Amino acid sequence: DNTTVFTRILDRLLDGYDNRLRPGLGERVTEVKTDIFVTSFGPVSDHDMEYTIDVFFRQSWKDERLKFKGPMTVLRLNNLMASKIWTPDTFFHNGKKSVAHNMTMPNKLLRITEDGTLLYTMRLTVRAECPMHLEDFPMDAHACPLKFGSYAYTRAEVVYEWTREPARSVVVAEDGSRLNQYDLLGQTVDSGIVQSSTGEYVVMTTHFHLKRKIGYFVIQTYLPCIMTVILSQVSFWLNRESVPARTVFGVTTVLTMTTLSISARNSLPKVAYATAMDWFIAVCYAFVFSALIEFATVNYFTSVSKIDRLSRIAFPLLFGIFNLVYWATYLNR
Amino acid sequence: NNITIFTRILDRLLDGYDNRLRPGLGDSITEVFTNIYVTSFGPVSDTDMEYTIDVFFRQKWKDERLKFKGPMNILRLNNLMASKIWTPDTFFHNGKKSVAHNMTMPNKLLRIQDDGTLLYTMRLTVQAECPMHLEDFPMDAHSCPLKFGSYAYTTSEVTYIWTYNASDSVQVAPDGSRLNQYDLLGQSIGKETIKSSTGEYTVMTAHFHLKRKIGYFVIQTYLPCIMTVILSQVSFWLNRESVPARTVFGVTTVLTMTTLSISARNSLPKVAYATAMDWFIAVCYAFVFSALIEFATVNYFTKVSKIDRMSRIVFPVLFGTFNLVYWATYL
Amino acid sequence: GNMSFVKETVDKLLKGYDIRLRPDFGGPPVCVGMNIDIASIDMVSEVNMDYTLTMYFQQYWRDKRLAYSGIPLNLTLDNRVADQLWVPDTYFLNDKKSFVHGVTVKNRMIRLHPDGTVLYGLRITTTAACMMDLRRYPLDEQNCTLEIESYGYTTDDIEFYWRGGDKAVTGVERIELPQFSIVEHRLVSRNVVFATGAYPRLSLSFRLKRNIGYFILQTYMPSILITILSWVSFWINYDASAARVALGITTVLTMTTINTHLRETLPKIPYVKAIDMYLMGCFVFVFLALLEYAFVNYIFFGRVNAIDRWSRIVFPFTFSLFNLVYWLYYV
Amino acid sequence: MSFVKETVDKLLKGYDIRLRPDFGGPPVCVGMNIDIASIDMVSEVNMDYTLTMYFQQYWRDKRLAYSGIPLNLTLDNRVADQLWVPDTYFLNDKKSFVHGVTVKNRMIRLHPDGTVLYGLRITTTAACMMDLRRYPLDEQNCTLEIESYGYTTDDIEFYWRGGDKAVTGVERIELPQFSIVEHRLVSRNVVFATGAYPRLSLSFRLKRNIGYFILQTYMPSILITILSWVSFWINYDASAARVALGITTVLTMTTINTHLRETLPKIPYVKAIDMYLMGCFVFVFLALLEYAFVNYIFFGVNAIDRWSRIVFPFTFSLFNLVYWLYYV
Amino acid sequence: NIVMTQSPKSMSMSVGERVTLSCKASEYVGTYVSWYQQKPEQSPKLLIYGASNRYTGVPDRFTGSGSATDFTLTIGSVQAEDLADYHCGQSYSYPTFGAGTKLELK
Amino acid sequence: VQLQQSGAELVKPGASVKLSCTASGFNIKDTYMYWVKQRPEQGLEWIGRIDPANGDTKYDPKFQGKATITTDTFSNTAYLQLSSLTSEDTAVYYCARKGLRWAMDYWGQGTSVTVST
Amino acid sequence: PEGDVTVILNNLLEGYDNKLRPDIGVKPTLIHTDMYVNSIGPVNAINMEYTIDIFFAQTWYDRRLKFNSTIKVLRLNSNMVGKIWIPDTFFRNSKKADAHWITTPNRMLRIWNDGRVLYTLRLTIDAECQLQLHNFPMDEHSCPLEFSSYGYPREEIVYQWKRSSVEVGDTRSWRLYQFSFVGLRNTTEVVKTTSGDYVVMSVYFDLSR
Ligand SMILES: *[C@@H]1O[C@H](CO)[C@@H](O[C@@H]2O[C@H](CO)[C@@H](O[C@@H]3O[C@H](CO[C@H]4O[C@H](CO)[C@@H](O)[C@H](O[C@H]5O[C@H](CO)[C@@H](O)[C@H](O)[C@@H]5O)[C@@H]4O)[C@@H](O)[C@H](O)[C@@H]3O)[C@H](O)[C@H]2NC(C)=O)[C@H](O)[C@H]1NC(C)=O
Ligand SMILES: CCCCCCCC(=O)OC[C@H](COP(=O)(O)O[C@@H]1[C@H](O)[C@H](O)[C@@H](OP(=O)(O)O)[C@H](OP(=O)(O)O)[C@H]1O)OC(=O)CCCCCCC
Ligand SMILES: CCCCCCCC(=O)OC[C@H](COP(=O)(O)O[C@@H]1[C@H](O)[C@H](O)[C@@H](OP(=O)(O)O)[C@H](OP(=O)(O)O)[C@H]1O)OC(=O)CCCCCCC
Ligand SMILES: *[C@@H]1O[C@H](CO)[C@@H](O[C@@H]2O[C@H](CO)[C@@H](O[C@@H]3O[C@H](CO)[C@@H](O)[C@H](O)[C@@H]3O)[C@H](O)[C@H]2NC(C)=O)[C@H](O)[C@H]1NC(C)=O
Ligand SMILES: *[C@@H]1O[C@H](CO)[C@@H](O[C@@H]2O[C@H](CO)[C@@H](O[C@@H]3O[C@H](CO)[C@@H](O)[C@H](O)[C@@H]3O)[C@H](O)[C@H]2NC(C)=O)[C@H](O)[C@H]1NC(C)=O
Ligand SMILES: *[C@@H]1O[C@H](CO)[C@@H](O[C@@H]2O[C@H](CO)[C@@H](O)[C@H](O)[C@H]2NC(C)=O)[C@H](O)[C@H]1NC(C)=O
Ligand SMILES: *[C@@H]1O[C@H](CO)[C@@H](O)[C@H](O)[C@H]1NC(C)=O
Repeated sequence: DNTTVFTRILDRLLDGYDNRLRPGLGERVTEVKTDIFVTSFGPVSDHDMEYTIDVFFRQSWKDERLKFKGPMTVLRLNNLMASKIWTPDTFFHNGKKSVAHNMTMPNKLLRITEDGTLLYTMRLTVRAECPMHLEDFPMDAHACPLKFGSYAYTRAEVVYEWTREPARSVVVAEDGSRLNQYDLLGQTVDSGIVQSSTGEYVVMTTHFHLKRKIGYFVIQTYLPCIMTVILSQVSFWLNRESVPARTVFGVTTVLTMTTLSISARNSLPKVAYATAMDWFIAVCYAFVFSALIEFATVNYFTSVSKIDRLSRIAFPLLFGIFNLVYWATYLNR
Repeated sequence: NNITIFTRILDRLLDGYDNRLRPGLGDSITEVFTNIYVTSFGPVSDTDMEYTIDVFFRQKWKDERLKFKGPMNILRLNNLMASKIWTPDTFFHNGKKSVAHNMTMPNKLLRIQDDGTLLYTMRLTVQAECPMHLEDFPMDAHSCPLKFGSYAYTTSEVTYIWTYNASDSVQVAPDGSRLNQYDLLGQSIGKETIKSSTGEYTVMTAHFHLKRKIGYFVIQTYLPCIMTVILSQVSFWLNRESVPARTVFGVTTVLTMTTLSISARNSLPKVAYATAMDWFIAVCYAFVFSALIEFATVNYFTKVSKIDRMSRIVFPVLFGTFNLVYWATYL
Repeated sequence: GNMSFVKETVDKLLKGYDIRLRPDFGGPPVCVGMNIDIASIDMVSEVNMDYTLTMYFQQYWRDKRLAYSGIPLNLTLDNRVADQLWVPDTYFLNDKKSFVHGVTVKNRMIRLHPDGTVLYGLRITTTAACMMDLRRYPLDEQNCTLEIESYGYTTDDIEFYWRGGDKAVTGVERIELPQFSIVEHRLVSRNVVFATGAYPRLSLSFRLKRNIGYFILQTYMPSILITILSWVSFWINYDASAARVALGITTVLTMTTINTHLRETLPKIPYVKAIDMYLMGCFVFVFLALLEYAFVNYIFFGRVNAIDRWSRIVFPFTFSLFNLVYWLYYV
Repeated sequence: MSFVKETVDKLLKGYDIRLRPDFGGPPVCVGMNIDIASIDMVSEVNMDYTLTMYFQQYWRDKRLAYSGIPLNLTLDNRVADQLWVPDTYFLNDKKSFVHGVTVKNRMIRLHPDGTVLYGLRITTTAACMMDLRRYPLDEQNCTLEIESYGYTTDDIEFYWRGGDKAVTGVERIELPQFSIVEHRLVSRNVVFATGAYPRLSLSFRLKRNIGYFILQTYMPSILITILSWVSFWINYDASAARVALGITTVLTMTTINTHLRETLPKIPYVKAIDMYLMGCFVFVFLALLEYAFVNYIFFGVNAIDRWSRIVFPFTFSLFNLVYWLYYV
Repeated sequence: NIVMTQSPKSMSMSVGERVTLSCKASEYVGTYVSWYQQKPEQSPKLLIYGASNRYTGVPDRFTGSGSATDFTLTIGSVQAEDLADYHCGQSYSYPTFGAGTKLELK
Repeated sequence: VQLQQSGAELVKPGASVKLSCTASGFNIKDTYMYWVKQRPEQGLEWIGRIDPANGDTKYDPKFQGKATITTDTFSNTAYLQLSSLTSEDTAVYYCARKGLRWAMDYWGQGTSVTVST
Repeated sequence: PEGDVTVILNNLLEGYDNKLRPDIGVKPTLIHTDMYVNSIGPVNAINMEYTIDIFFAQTWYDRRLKFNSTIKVLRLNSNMVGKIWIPDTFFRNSKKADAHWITTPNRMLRIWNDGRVLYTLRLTIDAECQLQLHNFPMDEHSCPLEFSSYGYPREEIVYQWKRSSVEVGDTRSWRLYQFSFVGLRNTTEVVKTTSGDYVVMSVYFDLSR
């Protein structure tokens, strides 16, 4: 009979409650105070322009119909009470397929303060859409957005706000750093109004600033392309009469240049414009023909040649000048 | 009229019925006589240690509460009545994922009889596990099992039993053959008790016997490895002084044996031991590397190598004796 | 007779049961004992940085509202009564995609003990996220955890403890991972603090070293034979230009295609692994051999036996020095 | 609308969904029609194909017969869970779904004699085991096996409503590589161990459009065979270049063989295309063996080189005439 | 910490012309930048809550423009009841304020 | 709606002062209380904030250990507490609440402190 | 809620049969259709398919939902959708499609006082688009999107484009990598099938590589 007190409270609150109507429908606006706790920022799939994020999407509003007077003040209730009351229909504007986890029970909680304040947090994974400008790849940065707001309620029906200060309203957990390629720098939030045919809606935008780490692409693309150019430029140190020997340097370096040219764009999307890695490849693709037509010049004119005695110095020089000016203009942007 | 008679009978029975209590819960033990119609045996994926099977799992028990006395003998009802009465919780202990096809309506059958006998049968797509030991690869002959039993009821509350002879209770189907790499030899069943954390459980098991057909790996792995060895032995038949031609032979064979070594160990599990397939390529690669070295000793001793002339006899008969030992040990 | 008494007792137990209220709602927190029977740990993928685990997740609390004194035996009800009783909202924090098996029915167990003790067991296949440090790949070890936590109930409402001490997790000694091997398993009980309060947490963690012999059979032995293959060029005479250039170029191309083929099944990590260090060292050695031939061809044909004898001695000695450094630092 | 509503209430007051129509009497007759939208694809790795179709069943309940209203009422699909529907189930299904966007894609039109017009939009990944012994010049026979699960012939009886004209859509469906030559309808009566159950069978015959394989594999395989005979024109003392041709050809042949057989399942028999590549590999290996043997006969010639320059294009064309007249 | 600079310090114009205030933050503040007036020996009030969002009761001549860093307050026609200095605040972090900008009439 | 503060006071340096801000027309438990320092002929300066739902209080870094706020829900009034006040802190103290977009919409009439002889 | 909004909704759903379309035996139900495309996703050339994300909005009249009060518009959430009649609009060339469900199923339901009903939902469609490979990769396509009612024939439901039938977004963060959005053209027709004549609305998207 000790739990019959709390049973009579909850059956009284739901008695006459209409869950199809927002609180304060004819009097005021339903202020929904929200904040996000990011448990783990998941991997960013640069091929499909998207990022996975696992959040603790907390929301809080005020309902004056769910006021109670009892032996406690906060009602840490079960999950199925939340479907029997009004909840905001917050959806993500740039989501693509977000899952609400259900193992083992549905991962939601609902707390009802005695004055009518509610808390209602959800555990979600959100596969959002992050439009990126892969021009400076792989030395590029991206502010992947996450925009959420009400769906059926206009800015004269449900306005959103942050619970704490906007600096302290999106918190990223320290252990959750599931990015392997990028690097999370910080987060910034904002609020604004969007325009639609149905009306004006309050949107809530946050931006996650990411910087790509280039340590993968150095040891996969940049170093083997540099070693290919040096492998092409050692052909000037041989003799003129070794015609089958120097054409092996000529053919296989430009054939391993064009395989790396193909295989460096497989992870990229089908981008129409040219990235900064494509500029490094195509210039390095130009030195290996410049070594190849140098050999075709000296084979046509076949003592040591003045062409090989000049290309032994100029070819490592102009490759060094390009390498000095390419890294300076892109690592210091 | 006749529909109204059958409606009264199906109601009367559901009245006062509780589906939360097993038949004979406080008076005895429910026996669930089981069988399996293997309509089709799904492919035996080897790179995950699992197989697929499509069964028509039939279960049969007695419920004393469901005894009718009407103008019928069996009541061939639909799927809806199955969820309102007690059905046994059989599950597959080795199952990874299963598909209960519900298109266009749930593929289940229920058939209460007059004396209380109930025939419940579903259509399943059990993707059960199969522990593989690829130490005799690819001449392995696995026996992929299928273990199923109750989940919540212990041998003091539900004992399973194969219906007909233990021999002909798991029947397979003539046309049903999705197996490409292997072929079905035979099936054997059993009945054991597993003592888990919550008590003893009657576990029904059935082992399907398999045998890998060698013919896929002959064409793509064995014959390419053999033919490049024969190709590598062409280098003993050329002139001594033709230095770049015998160098091409070697540098190319060695490269294609490494390429075959990478490619043959693909769509295979990442096992910690060495297969008999890996014990063929490594010996095949040893031969090639040695013939290239034989050439390096020839080019070091230049200015016809009696060594070259002995290498045209010793090297082919050493590969022939190795092929005789390898394919008599494993075959 | 007995079945009707069990029926009326179950009806008495479920008449007025408020599922929205936890047991001892206005008083002390309820204690939830837990034990896990792990069936098999599935694929452990370094690409998606996760692992698939299948378990027998069982919980253990004591609800005073479900106490009965008439039946002298443990009541094992049908699994659909679990939606009419209070269960804790246990969730896994590092979960990605998990499901309860639904063939033939929903695989869950319910068992009411006569002291109101509630036994709730599920068969859960989960895909827990496990961040991996691949700095010593493939000689590395990993620490993969499964983070069990209550969601809605704080430490003033619920309590978690491993039931049976260190004997709660059973079955880890029988699992056979194809690539890894389970070294140790550990159980941790914590109290984490969030912005909404303090919540209990139980952590199950395994230590997974990697069985290395697949990598010797796959990458390390093909990488080391090319390094042997590059030193055949020292035995060839200096005037045979095409053979030495072809051998050096094919060894460089084999090294770089082994490097590009290996790093395509790994995620885009920004640091360098141990295996990438080994292949880069072998690439440096092959490049130094080709530079040695280029130096010889520049000295003789642009301006020999002493250099060729010296490089034939130093290069096998220095590469074995690299092998002794690498295999004693990473092991 | 008052009368229509009081009707859809009388008709559904007392409707026992657990009982089929004419439960104690003769079997019901579920007439069926399949409007194939498009065969999504036909894979040979998983040995299945995807059939998107507008399934439509046709039977006659009499507890669903209305009189006053003179129209074919089309109720919402939400009524399909309150009326009896037949238990048709495709037997070769491996996975299947009914689009629920924007609402369940089902249709329930109760004609005025109790006839129930129930139609769905299903997408089955039916299983179709293929014999690839004549790949890629082969033809395949893929079936979709329809049948009642719980009701025997004495309880249910199916039929192709409209006979041959009941599987419309087939002529226009257009898989990318195959071409639907024919579609035949069969009314089987399979017998399992529980009873005789009625079955309707829809089967297509799919020959393979071959020109992609000429553009992909056959023409690259035949030019390497032409490429190996350039070595007969080269002089015998030029050892390096001739071995170069030979090794590229044998390495090109074996990498074409390993690259082709990676998109096929691990079948234990030999296909026609594998026969063609093995014949080309035999011809190439033979040419390199030939130059090496010339080298020896000399170094351990012109008559042999002229003879092999004549026989090899003649014998390979003999192989081409045998292969393209036996498999076509 | 956040600092706000209001430029200039003071200016003098007549009735009925254009004035453009300036307020620049040290780092990123999104939209929560508030404009407060201070009539002498009275209490401050609110002009624009957020950026470019007019409060209730203030005239339509007051308008603002928002950005990441720089924020302007614009009055189309200065009237005789606007004898107050205008303070620019921020609220994306713990709130801070500028020095204000006085004005006078001829 | 209406925000009320008490009248001005004369205090000696080194003493302690008590200042109140009474709110009417709205409860304190849902909106923050903002207090701000307004020196003469100078800009504003925020000193601290109040969350009355849990008693959370965060101060300005400059005024740490200088000011203290208690808030009574029953009295509908929040209180100042200046422990170690000096003669330099001669200004007017304003009362404010959190507005629609974290602004300060409703303001009190302001109380001026005077530390002299 | 004030009480009046509650007793309005209780009056509108008592005696309401959601299994019967409005004007079942009088006149065909006229449905106006609106669409707002968010982003056209990747165009899979190997599968002849493309992904589209739209805000599908439909408007019709239900004489049974007429109420006389001072409240003009009943802006409701998604929980009223399953209680009232909804047209069975399905996409004819959709291989796979789904709505969004988190936090709450993304549905809008607004009811005016004269019986005008607005129903809006967010959908993602993997539609089928024909792709010619002649002159590839210099080609132009018209990727279609056909939708109709599944069950109700032409004499039961008649569709009709709204003034802004199709509205595009920014068209700068779109995933049109190979192509560029040239233009759109809305059309309508009547197809004849075995179950009757159906009104089909079509949207064509001009894509040029
Ligand atoms: C065959 O079995 C399956 C289960 O294996 C049955 O699927 C259930 O179908 C019903 C009716 O649609 C669903 O009930 C609704 O679910 C709504 C939310 O559902 C979303 O989340 C589900 C869980 O992930 C998901 O399955 C579902 O996808 C389905 O609908 C999509 C849009 O209609 C469609 O694109 C998908 O392909 C798929 O069909 C949604 O994403 C909820 O809002 C409703 O109120 C209602 O509850 C069940 O949830 C489905 N069950 C599951 C777990 O999938 C199917 O009906 C059976 N078929 C028969 C009986 O013929
Ligand atoms: C990529 C460069 C493409 C250049 C394309 C254009 C290249 C071009 O114009 O080459 C002509 C000439 C070739 O000189 P190189 O030394 O290669 O060739 C010598 C030349 O042919 C002499 O005439 C020969 O002497 P002889 O009279 O027969 O007895 C001599 O033979 P021998 O003495 O051994 O018997 C040959 O070796 O080079 C220049 O004049 C320098 C141009 C530098 C150009 C700038 C270079 C950076
Ligand atoms: C795998 C091979 C490993 C080899 C390892 C090392 C093998 C090794 O050390 O062999 C030495 C020798 C090399 O024979 P090979 O024919 O290559 O070299 C001859 C040899 O150098 C003679 O001494 C020379 O004659 P001479 O004295 O100047 O008058 C002769 O001069 P020429 O004819 O050019 O004018 C050379 O050709 O062969 C054997 O003794 C039989 C070995 C049978 C080996 C059978 C096969 C194993
Ligand atoms: C995998 O890594 C986790 C850490 O990320 C390891 O968990 C740690 O385990 C140790 C040993 O039990 C814990 O230390 C203990 O802390 C309690 C705190 O009161 C103390 O009383 C004990 O005496 C002991 O020092 C440590 O807290 C725990 N850290 C966590 C959970 O964050 C885990 O052991 C690793 N896996 C394996 C297989 O080693
Ligand atoms: C694909 O293969 C199936 C067999 O696996 C073919 O089905 C067969 O079709 C023939 C022609 O209709 C059937 O023969 C008929 O049998 C009845 C039996 O009474 C007889 O009365 C008729 O005169 C006729 O002979 C045969 O039974 C049937 N076999 C089955 C269904 O197992 C099918 O035709 C093939 N597909 C195509 C497109 O040809
Ligand atoms: C998520 O979990 C909830 C709770 O376990 C599931 O809700 C149950 O759904 C069944 C089928 O509709 C109902 O009969 C039960 O009454 C529901 N509640 C409970 C307490 O069991 C829900 O179906 C799950 N969703 C998914 C994706 O499966
Ligand atoms: C197409 O859209 C326009 C704009 O709403 C509309 O006026 C017209 O009726 C629609 N019908 C056509 C042309 O298919």
